[PDB]
Amino acid sequence: AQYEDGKQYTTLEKPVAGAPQVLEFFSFFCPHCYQFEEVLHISDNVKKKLPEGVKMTKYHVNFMGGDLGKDLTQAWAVAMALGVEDKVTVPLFEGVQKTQTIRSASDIRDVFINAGIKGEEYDAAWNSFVVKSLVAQQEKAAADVQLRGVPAMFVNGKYQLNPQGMDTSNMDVFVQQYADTVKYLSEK
Repeated sequence: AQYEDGKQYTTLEKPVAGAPQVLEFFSFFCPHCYQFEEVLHISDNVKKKLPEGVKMTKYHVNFMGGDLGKDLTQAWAVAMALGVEDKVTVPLFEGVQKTQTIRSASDIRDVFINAGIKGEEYDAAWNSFVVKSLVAQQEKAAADVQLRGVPAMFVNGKYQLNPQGMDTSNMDVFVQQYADTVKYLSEK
């Protein structure tokens, strides 16, 4: 067929109960994740084709970057709690990988301050139990899909996107296939 198990996607041998409809994992340390987000715009292209009533969820992972990696997961939790993902995603990627001016938790915070989040607001979120639970949620989700690497995307806790079973020639053809595959899986 056009879409095939083992090709554009694979099927989790152990399906995840109550999973987000579309779940992306990434790290601000991850070079391919930088490409996915800042050059290929995978998240955006997926969301543009999702059925109505399908929300997209994105989680950070700890296993890259040691202490700063975990700081970044906690800062991503702050971004989710405050609803400012679309204000900090680009400067966090660029700060870690382009300028490499993000080397500590304080450097992460600076990104939020520069983007207009009050220090007061950031600090209260950072130290909140709501953010600790969002960190725990992200770690939980990774365990649930038995995550081994990033970037990664899962649909309805059942299917895993398989970009290596897609075409790599045209970035754009690749992005279109990826986005079309997510849409197909969402309706499956």
